[PDB]
Amino acid sequence: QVGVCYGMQGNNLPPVSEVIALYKKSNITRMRIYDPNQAVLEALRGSNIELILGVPNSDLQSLTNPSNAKSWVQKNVRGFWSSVRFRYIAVGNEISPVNRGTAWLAQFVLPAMRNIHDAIRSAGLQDQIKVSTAIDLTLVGNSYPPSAGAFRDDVRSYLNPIIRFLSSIRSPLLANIYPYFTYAGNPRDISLPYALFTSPSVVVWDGQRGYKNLFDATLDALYSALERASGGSLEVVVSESGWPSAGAFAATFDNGRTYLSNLIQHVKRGTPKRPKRAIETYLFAMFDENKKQPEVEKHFGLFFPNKWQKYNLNFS
Ligand SMILES: *[C@@H]1O[C@H](CO)[C@@H](O)[C@H](O[C@@H]2O[C@@H](C)[C@@H](O)[C@@H](O)[C@@H]2O)[C@H]1NC(C)=O
Repeated sequence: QVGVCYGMQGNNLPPVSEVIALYKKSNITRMRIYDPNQAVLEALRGSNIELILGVPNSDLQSLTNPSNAKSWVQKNVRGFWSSVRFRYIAVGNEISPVNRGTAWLAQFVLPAMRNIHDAIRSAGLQDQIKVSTAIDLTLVGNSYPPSAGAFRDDVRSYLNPIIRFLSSIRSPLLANIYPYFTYAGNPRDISLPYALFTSPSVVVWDGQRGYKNLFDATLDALYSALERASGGSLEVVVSESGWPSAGAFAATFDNGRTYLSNLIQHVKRGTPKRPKRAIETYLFAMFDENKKQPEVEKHFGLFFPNKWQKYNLNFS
């Protein structure tokens, strides 16, 4: 089953308690949060909703201290494990050692991951709670054709031991993946149906592999890059994917409804490189978030604030 990201950065959202109810009501069995919000954590008790618990980028430095990590795991994980189904801990989100926004944080990521995993393991929860980190694909330097997928050379020192770490504890890699932003940036070379899963014929030939949609192309490029960096047995969890209903080029209700309905159907199976297994996917995001910048970042909601679905999606 597909999951949905619960961002809370709006001034008009239902109270936490109602959002959980609305998850249960809609039969959404997986949730991703971006910080260990106590109210949300308390509201998920007995919910049977599988959780991605996020470590905020702002707390990464602090958690490179083992004792600090131990207490974080105690307060935000062990304090709720009776009643909250932790599935992954996302230590950091979209960190890159070469992007201006997060470069000064790259140092902190693996140590935080190690301390958190150690604490989790000390509590004996390591076969239940998988420690990982959530990337964006700015780290992928080349992705066309997908078989040529490779990480940017200037991030290998960062990525290599993290890949290695994930292998030793059998964690997946978490990836935020948005065919929308790719398309919006280059509508000249990328066709809308390709981005929307509506292409009847193959669009890209990669030897014996036919790519019908941008998502498959993009994911498989990631897999190829992992393979070149000795992470060829890692599973990828798609930890965000969404299409905005307004606010910018190609951000439309119709595009939105198509992408998300087709995505939900697509991920029951895999990609041309890994065709069998379902792709675990977290849709971004539950509600529009009117406090975010820029404009387009206010329209990824699946639901209006009156709790009515934009698109009438079946999550079962
Ligand atoms: C919520 O989603 C899951 C899939 O992730 C469905 O299996 C649920 O259906 C219920 O559980 C299955 C095992 C079967 O018993 C079916 O009869 C149930 O409806 C789904 N829940 C609902 C209420 O649709």
